[PDB]
Amino acid sequence: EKLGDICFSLRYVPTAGKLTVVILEAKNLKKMDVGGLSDPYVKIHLMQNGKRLKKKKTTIKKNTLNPYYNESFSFEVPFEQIQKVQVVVTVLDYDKTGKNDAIGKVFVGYNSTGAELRHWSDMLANPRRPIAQWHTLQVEEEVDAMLA
Repeated sequence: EKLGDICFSLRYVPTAGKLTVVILEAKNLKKMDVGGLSDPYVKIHLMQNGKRLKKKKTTIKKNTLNPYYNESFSFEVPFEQIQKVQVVVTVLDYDKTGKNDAIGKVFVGYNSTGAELRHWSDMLANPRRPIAQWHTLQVEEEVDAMLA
């Protein structure tokens, strides 16, 4: 079972030092509780130098593998810092009791790779322009090793 895909936009405003992440949609999500309900939400972490700086999260959508969010989040990242930060995007399954299991995650920014690096580079190259892209979710074990 594939993990699924996440669509989000990035926008950077250098003068104000404002980084905006809009969580748009996820699709094809893996069903986490077999025979149960899939209730996805998205977490965003801002990191620098391997440290978690800020956490935000979306609302929870109920009983879907294809949630639509369209929820915007902004971070204060000055222009002398933006090239060294990471933005981690994780889709999780909400449960009222018990740890919420991650479906998968991706990150953009410093040390990112592939399409995530291209997305981030496009944001940096085009101040003030929102750039939306899809990304394939990856198992947390692998992304977390990159981020540690």
